[PDB]
Amino acid sequence: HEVVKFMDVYQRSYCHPIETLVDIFQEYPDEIEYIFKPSCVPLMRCGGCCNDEGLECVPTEESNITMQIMRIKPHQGQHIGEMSFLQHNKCECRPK
Amino acid sequence: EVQLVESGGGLVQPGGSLRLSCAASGFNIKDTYIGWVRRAPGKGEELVARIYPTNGYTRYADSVKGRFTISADTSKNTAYLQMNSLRAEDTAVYYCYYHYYGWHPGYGLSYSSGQGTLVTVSS
Repeated sequence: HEVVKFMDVYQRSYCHPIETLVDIFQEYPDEIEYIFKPSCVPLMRCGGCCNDEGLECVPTEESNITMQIMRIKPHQGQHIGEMSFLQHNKCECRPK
Repeated sequence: EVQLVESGGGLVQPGGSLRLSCAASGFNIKDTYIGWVRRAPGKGEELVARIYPTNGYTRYADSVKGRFTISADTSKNTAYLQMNSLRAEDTAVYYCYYHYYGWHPGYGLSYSSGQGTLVTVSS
């Protein structure tokens, strides 16, 4: 059996930007009668741990990304449009 | 046809200030996030500040919190960025940008940005 080394687990789990699948509607919760397809988008977002219950990983640099998303009124048609989201370029551990 | 008209850049000494403005036409800014990004020598684009003029919700880069302040006058369809207590690292090209809030129908342009204003912080 191939056990992952301590330092490897340790560096890999530490606070940093990681590809994260983000629910669109949670970002933009405003027209409750419409659904999006896909309902979630792939965004670089801070994740991982700080190994101190008093610190949290949080973005310190951000940037826009713009994607094509279908909007759907459920028995009507689906239409193409565009939406823009924030990615996290940089993360760090900061007091809670 | 959208235009973003940018003004307010220039050269200052540390601790100094500038006020950027971005006067939009061809759309209503209340329909958008409007704000600034910046690109410094050998760095990627970074969001500096943004405002949703429909309710005045704002967001800021961590590095400018407490120094910069974004606002909007919807009757002039214009946004402003007050930049206080400037440092050397703020040296960049600052671009006005917007994108339509939420979902924007179809294939037309949903996100755009300006020519840029230069901001230098020296001495």
